[PDB]
Amino acid sequence: YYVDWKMLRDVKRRKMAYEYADERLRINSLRKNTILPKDLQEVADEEIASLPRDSCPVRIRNRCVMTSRPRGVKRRWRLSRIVFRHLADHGQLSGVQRAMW
Amino acid sequence: AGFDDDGSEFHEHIFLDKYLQDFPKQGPIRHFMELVTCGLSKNPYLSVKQKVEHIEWFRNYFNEKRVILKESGIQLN
Amino acid sequence: VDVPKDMTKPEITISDEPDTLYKRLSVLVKGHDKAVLDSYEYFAVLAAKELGISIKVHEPPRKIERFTLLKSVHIFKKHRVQYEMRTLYRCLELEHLTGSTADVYLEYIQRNLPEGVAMEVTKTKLEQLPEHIRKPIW
Amino acid sequence: NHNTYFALMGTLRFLGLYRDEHQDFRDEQLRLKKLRGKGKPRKGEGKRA
Amino acid sequence: SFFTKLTADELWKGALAESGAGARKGRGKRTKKKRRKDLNRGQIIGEGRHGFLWPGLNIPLMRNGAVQTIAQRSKEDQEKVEADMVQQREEWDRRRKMKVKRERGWSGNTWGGVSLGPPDPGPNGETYDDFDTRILEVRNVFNMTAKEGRKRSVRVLVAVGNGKGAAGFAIGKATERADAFRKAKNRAVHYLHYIERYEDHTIYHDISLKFKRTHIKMKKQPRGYGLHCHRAIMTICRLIGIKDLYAKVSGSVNMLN
Amino acid sequence: TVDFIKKQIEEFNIGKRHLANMMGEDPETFTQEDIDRAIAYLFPSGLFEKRARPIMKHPEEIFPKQRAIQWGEDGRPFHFLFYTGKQSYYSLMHDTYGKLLDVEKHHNQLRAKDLLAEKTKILKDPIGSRWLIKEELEEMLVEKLSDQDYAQFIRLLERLSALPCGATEEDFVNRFRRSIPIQSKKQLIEPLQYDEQGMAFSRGEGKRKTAKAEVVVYGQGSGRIDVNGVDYLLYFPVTQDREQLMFPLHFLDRLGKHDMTCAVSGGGRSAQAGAVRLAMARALCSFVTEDEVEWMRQAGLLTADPRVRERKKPGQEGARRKFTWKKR
Amino acid sequence: VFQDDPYLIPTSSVESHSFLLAKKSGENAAKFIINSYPKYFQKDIAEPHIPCLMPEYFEPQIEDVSEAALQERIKLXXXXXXXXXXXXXXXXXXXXXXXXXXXXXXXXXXTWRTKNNAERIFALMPEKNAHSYCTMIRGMVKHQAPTQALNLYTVLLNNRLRADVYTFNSLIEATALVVNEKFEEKWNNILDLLKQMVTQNVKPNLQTFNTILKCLRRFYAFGKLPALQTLREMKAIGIEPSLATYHYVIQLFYQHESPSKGSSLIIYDIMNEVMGKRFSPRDPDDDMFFQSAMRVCSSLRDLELAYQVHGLLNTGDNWKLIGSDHRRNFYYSKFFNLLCFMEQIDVTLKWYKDLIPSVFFPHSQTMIDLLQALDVANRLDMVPQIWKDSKEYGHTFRNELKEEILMLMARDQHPPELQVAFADCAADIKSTYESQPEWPASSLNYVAVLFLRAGRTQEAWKMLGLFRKHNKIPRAELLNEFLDSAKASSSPAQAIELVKLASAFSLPVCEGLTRRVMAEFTLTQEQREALGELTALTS
Amino acid sequence: KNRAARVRVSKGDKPVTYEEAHAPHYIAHRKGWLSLHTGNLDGEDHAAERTVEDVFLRKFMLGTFPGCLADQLVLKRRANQLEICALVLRQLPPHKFYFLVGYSETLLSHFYKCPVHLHLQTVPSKVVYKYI
Amino acid sequence: RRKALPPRTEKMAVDQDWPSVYPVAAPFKPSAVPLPVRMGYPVKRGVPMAKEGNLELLKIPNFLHLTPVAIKRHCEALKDFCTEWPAALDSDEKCEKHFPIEIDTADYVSAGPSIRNPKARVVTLRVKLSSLNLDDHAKKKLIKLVGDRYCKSTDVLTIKTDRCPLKRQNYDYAVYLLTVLYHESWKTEEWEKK
RNA sequence: UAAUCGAUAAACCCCGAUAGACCUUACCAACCCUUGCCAAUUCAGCCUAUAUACCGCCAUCUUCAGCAAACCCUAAAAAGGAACAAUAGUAAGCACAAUCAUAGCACAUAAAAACGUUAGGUCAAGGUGUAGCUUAUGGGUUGGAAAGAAAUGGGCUACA
RNA sequence: AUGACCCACCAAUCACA
Ligand SMILES: [Mg+2]
Ligand SMILES: [Mg+2]
Ligand SMILES: [Mg+2]
Ligand SMILES: [Mg+2]
Ligand SMILES: [Mg+2]
Ligand SMILES: [Mg+2]
Ligand SMILES: [Mg+2]
Ligand SMILES: [Mg+2]
Ligand SMILES: [Mg+2]
Ligand SMILES: [Mg+2]
Ligand SMILES: [Mg+2]
Ligand SMILES: [Mg+2]
Ligand SMILES: [Mg+2]
Ligand SMILES: [Mg+2]
Ligand SMILES: [Mg+2]
Ligand SMILES: [Mg+2]
Ligand SMILES: [Mg+2]
Ligand SMILES: [Mg+2]
Ligand SMILES: [Mg+2]
Ligand SMILES: [Mg+2]
Ligand SMILES: [Mg+2]
Ligand SMILES: [Mg+2]
Ligand SMILES: [Mg+2]
Ligand SMILES: [Mg+2]
Ligand SMILES: [Mg+2]
Ligand SMILES: [Mg+2]
Repeated sequence: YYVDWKMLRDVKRRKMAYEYADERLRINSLRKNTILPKDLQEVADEEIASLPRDSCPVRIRNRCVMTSRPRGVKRRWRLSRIVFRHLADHGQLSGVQRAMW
Repeated sequence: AGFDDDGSEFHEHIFLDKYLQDFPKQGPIRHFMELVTCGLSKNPYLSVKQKVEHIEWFRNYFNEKRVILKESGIQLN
Repeated sequence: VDVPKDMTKPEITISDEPDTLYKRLSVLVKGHDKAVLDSYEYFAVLAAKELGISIKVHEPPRKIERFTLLKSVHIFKKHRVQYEMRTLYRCLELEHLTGSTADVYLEYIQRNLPEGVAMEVTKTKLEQLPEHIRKPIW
Repeated sequence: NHNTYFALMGTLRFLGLYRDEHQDFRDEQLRLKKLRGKGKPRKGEGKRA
Repeated sequence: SFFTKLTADELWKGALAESGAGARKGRGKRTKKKRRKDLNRGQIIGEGRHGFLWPGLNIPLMRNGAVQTIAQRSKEDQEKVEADMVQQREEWDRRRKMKVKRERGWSGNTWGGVSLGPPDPGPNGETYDDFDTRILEVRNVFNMTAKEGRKRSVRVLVAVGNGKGAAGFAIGKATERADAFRKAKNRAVHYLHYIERYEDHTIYHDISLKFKRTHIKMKKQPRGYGLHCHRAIMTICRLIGIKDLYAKVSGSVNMLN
Repeated sequence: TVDFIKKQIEEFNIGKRHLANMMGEDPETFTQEDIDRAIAYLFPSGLFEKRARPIMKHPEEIFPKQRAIQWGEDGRPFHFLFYTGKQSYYSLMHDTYGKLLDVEKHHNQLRAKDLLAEKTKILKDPIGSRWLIKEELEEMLVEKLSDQDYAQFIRLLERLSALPCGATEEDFVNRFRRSIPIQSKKQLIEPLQYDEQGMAFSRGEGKRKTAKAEVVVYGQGSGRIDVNGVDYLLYFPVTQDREQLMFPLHFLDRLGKHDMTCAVSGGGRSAQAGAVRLAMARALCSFVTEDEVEWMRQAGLLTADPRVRERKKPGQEGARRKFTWKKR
Repeated sequence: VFQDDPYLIPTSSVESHSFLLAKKSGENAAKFIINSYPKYFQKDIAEPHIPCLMPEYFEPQIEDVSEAALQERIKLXXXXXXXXXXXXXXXXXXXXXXXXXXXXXXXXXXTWRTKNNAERIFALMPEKNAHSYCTMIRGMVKHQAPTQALNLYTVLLNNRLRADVYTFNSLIEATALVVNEKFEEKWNNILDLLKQMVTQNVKPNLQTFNTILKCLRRFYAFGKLPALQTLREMKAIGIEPSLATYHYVIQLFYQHESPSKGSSLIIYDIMNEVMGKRFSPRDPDDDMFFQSAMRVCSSLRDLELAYQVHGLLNTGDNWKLIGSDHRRNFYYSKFFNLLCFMEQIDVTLKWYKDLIPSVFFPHSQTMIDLLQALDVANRLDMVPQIWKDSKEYGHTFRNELKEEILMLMARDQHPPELQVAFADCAADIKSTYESQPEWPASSLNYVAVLFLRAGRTQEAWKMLGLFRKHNKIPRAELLNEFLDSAKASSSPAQAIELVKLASAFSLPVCEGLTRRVMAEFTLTQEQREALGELTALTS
Repeated sequence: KNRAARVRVSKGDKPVTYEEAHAPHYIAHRKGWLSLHTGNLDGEDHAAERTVEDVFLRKFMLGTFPGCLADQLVLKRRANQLEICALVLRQLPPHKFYFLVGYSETLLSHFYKCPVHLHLQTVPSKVVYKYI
Repeated sequence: RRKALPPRTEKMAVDQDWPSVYPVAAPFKPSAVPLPVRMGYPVKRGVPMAKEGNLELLKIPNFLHLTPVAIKRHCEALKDFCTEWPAALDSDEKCEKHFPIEIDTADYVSAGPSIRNPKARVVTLRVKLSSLNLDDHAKKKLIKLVGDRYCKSTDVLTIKTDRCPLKRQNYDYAVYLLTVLYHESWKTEEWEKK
């Protein structure tokens, strides 16, 4: 079990987005190019908008990995701010400490 | 350690000219494909095999549509 | 009293090849707490003096990374908690080394790396000239 | 992978190696709840009956 | 969902809600009670309901001088083991729901008249097992505090005696009832009187005293006429060793006076 | 707790032997100084608090002093002041007062014999003598004290010293002396320097507010100043900064007589002027008389300026400035 | 290998065993879990990719196809036969390799099923001998029927396929091991197959001459002379003799070493040439070499050659030179048995602290040796130490080797310094057996005598009291000894008690006992209590 | 009032470990880090991985040795191997302790695909720094 | 059945060689270390906590395997592997006169399951132009050809090679690049006269 | 508006959010799916109700100096317990203080700040007591969430 | 200048045979 249904959704999304990365890239090559004619690019356009909607990366969310919180995340530990503090304050995060200066 | 990358040497990485042999030589397809090529030339994360598979997907996709290319205002092989 | 007899069996071979020369070899140790880096420095220097490796040691400026989070679960934005991570450095600069000596000294040193520290090894090696450049012209 | 962690530690609980006090708490609470008479309705039964 | 879980201590601390603001101002009633039961109480290392038997844990390491292999119990064997564990739980619930009897002092809910048992040994090793102590009056008493508002102390009034003519009383006060009990015992032993007994049953002669607003009047009886007195006076007399007496208290019946 | 101390000393000695063995040193010449380096190297704890780091020390220094047993096995207390609850302190008071009376008697006999032969030893001020602190006294009696207690005692010692001082009396009051360490604020003059046939150049280094400045001054030159390889009128366009550079020279009337080169980095323009100012000042102290050095210090020329930017604080705006506070 | 904390450190040999065995049972439990549910352990992290931490696959990779499932389920024994049966049910032809593998599986896993499987091996496929005979000559050594194997040696020699080395090994062993009343008829057949191997181009291995020696062991104790010849024979062809060879050599040489001590000198010199060399223990049987190489020095009591066996052990790989823990503790039992009596206390006390707690823990045999080592050299200083050590390791043996330990307390004479050692050592002892343990009167001779050389009468009295409280008595020389210890300090009342309890229990010196209390009461002038004693005994 | 990772003052009877008696602001000042690894240093990678690994180890160990864990775990990571170090109450017979040592080390080695060492230090009762 | 065995510190000889005890990196068992060491913060009357059961000492990386005796021994064992440094090379001048070409290569060690570091690929090639056989024309043409990779004050040419998966591949590509730069600096062409 | 929720004197109002075009997302409307994430489970699942059942994190009095066990005293005690030329108070503990940090002092700043007060804030960080839903208050897909009569807070840019 | 009502202290454990 992932902690939340939402997290589940996200796992799927990352899987699909991993699978179609090659197709998406190859097509958006054509799409993003001035050199090729527009007639290729409109077909290529429908091509990439044909692809399953959950395969596109912008639909991914970086979520807290233990607690599933959608924001207030620190990218480095993939941790919610709350869970991060909870680990660091027991000193289970090496080299992390309160800051005085 | 542990990873030799198929015993490949830097010329099977940098110079991709060999796989552009079959492609229209003076067209805009040379422009596009020389860009794709140049891109793959700078790409560390991919194997030789994979780069070649990209190249071939393009071969196959352009050779898939002859029609749109001819109609486009440039006769393309 | 009780001494095992004939306890040593090292295996070493000499290949005919021209072992690689290292003009300079830099070893950068990052760690969290200073004291461990000092002990490590002592150990490293001692280990090099015994192999006649002729090294210098200097200390690169410390980096402190700070960042902030909210102090409360829900809503008081006015209150925060700030965390640090301090990275401290030592630099072991060795000069005029050989290939084998480098591999030994580095093996020994790296094995004994304490757990809270990291290490970066910059080897500048000496090569004379490539073949096709020597004195042909096309 | 949360499936692997949850599954593996569940099994290791049933093989009596791992001991989960959280799951135990959940259990005992639930037992005492079915005893008091409020349980989880078998599927399909609750609404119409 | 494995990461999502917690320690038992955390979960119980959570569920019991002893630390809330309800408990402090007495914002909830005392007839509502729930308790914490250890969930590791009857469990053994290695035990699971899958039924395995591990060489180091469930079963002895060596059987008949050899190494036992990893093995699993039969279906019905596990049935019996779970039956045992269930009956153990039921036994602990049978033990828990039985409330120990409290010897009633004067009334069922009064602490008055109740025995605390011997006071505690003094620092010198000096020991009184000959002394008994009875509670006379326990009272919840309040004081208005700057921060907490009402503040509830118990104060108990207690008497000790050996039955041989030495008795004394003292009062003690604390936040916890247990604490005040201790305090008043140990303090009582310090103020002892000697009560002269005629022929070791009655007092010597009739007594009438007005102490503050209380009038006690006692009369000296013959041998057979036992202890006809206010209930507090009977308690104290039994502690002194005065076996035959008559006393009428008038005016304020306030216990300390 | 006596058996404890004995054991702890046994094992500290056994241990010190062991340690001296692994560190590969002579067990006899091993000092505390050496023990420390040995642990610091063996158990390297970075922790900022020095009291929390690993320590192997002689148990007498580690454990606190103990009040000895106060009575025999029969129950009789050894010292006649025991029941006061402070024996140590009231004994001190007793013997002190006793010595005071003694002094009074002896000096009165010497008043009747027409002799004042004593002197006032009460001025030790050049030695920088002071009384013990309360903390010290409290350590000397192995007993807690009160402020009024300490006060009483000190006042009594004062009464003592204010009379003719006997030998045993002087010695007595001098246990309660300490000497405050060196008080002189005189600077440390940079030795003047002669380089490559060139005569009389001095160096100085200023630091102000993110700006560092190294200034070399030549006594043998005419007046000019080269900062980072350019003229000081070019590098410091603002009048105010040129005046800052002028301050120390104009103060010593050296204004035409010296020739300076500077390296200044970081900070803004005004901070750099300040930096060079301080450095120049510190460099010109080699060329001048010891008295004018004191003058420059008293003009505030030689002190670094501690004022530095404060850190912004979370939930405020400016390190002081607060977000607007709404009453209702 | 063990955890380093004092609580988990093994105290005895039994604890060492149960601990290490436990750890392995745990390791096993883990591996079971892994291989039961492999999908949990699939996800990989490690970059160099250790293949060793991957879960294992014991299932057949194909089901209905014969040629896969056969070899698959064979590599995995019964599923192999289910597989070969499902291949023989589809009329799929089983080739020369198939049931050569199923045969090697019938030899490695597995008397009627051996005959049946052999019948299917020969009847269905006409297997080349070099495989079928291999398996069946190996397995019918295990199922104990060597005759059909000589028949298969005839069938194999007929087909021009030569018998490989392991054949002549197994059949030299089969013709050797089968002896009915006649050894020469066997040994001759052996030398004939040994010549027939040299003729067939098969070179006899070191393990063939080794097998031959092993065979010559079990029959004649004087069959060491042909074997010795073999020992020279291999040395001619360049193959360095294995530790197994030398072992068997030391076995028959030992059997003939007990009555005759010359063969001993030959083992000792063979060993003397063997020990200037660094070993490569690469052959199968080698453990009993270093077992019996040292074993001889214990019976013959020769320490120099034991120093040599040890110098041999520590040389090539010490660790690899002893197979089992029992056969390991034999080594130290015997070796330290030699070290204790044969050498100066300076050497024994030294190797003591090195071998005993560290390597392998004291048995009863090594227990008694330390006791006899300190009686001869007159060492009373090391008794508390060896006792405290023997307590930790030696709990079970205690009662039996107890009576011997204390016996070395009588033999000595006790100065004023040693009193407290005796007091503590004996007090802990008797406080242990009075709290539970039949207790010898010897122990009281000791507490009472050591307390007379101590100067302490009052405790020896309470101890004599505690034995007469045990419902039996010491002999009368001890009771006369404390009669004397209570007589010298003038304690006649305790003497009255002692001789009352003596006369109650019938003690043999009773004439002399009564005479001793009369003498002590004439010396302290207690005479009326002596007459009252005679009046209390007459009644 | 800050509450984070604090053990509040009770009536004065409460036993408190050296660890529990020090609020987060004392980390790196008085008490040290319960884990050590390279990941949180300036130029380094995969901090997140090691954090999750850590969390799972504390949970796992706490469940594998029920009731016998004295103080929180110590996790040292060195050149691809993790040495776990624990303070353990003496509860179990050394049979159960060695069984669990071996079981664990193997299990976790196969889980995290790296060599895992386990070091048990045994203690009579929870070491007590304060109150009590 | 409760077993308490005294620590190894009892049986420890005073002069026993220490590296025997801690050959490898070790957690610091308090039982196996003779020295009394108190660490931890004290309490108002009290002292620093004892070495037994002390969690704080357990956190410390301990240099106990590395005590200087153990290092002396270790290094003396390693003297056999190391090979000597050539005499005449003692000064940098001769280094350059003999070896013109410096190849810088990075290697990173971080703790965890994977060895793989992205940064390891990069190979840097530094070469003085004064050590090259170039013509005047060829030198100017090379300078213009490479541009920014050439430092005009120190005359050290820099080639940073990244693009390929392996450091050996990148080394080959940097060398190749250098070769080609030199070969194509000497070729004069038509437009060079323009 | 078909169309979330939470904060909402000091102690809300660029606040949960160091972040909403789809996703996020909890909402609305259509549609779909009913052992329906897992090794097993008459069970999964619930951002349903209760922050007045709670743990976790905090706000606030607060840079306020007190809280509190164990005792002792009082012609009785609800409670009070100082006087230094001293008259009944000793007290461990926690706070304050000291130390640590801001790479030398010092100062400053940071950090710290007990017991309690406001049933203060948060069942929507996560977890949970009690009570509720179970072919639905659960799980998915597709598309929609508008807007300015008015009032107002905080900012930005200005009025030179 | 004003500010529904209502708010508080009356129950006892754990562990072993
Ligand atoms: Mg949830
Ligand atoms: Mg996004
Ligand atoms: Mg009733
Ligand atoms: Mg501002
Ligand atoms: Mg809500
Ligand atoms: Mg609301
Ligand atoms: Mg409010
Ligand atoms: Mg939306
Ligand atoms: Mg949607
Ligand atoms: Mg919902
Ligand atoms: Mg609330
Ligand atoms: Mg105070
Ligand atoms: Mg009054
Ligand atoms: Mg009071
Ligand atoms: Mg106090
Ligand atoms: Mg400071
Ligand atoms: Mg300050
Ligand atoms: Mg603050
Ligand atoms: Mg402070
Ligand atoms: Mg509210
Ligand atoms: Mg609300
Ligand atoms: Mg919820
Ligand atoms: Mg507005
Ligand atoms: Mg704001
Ligand atoms: Mg009105
Ligand atoms: Mg009102």
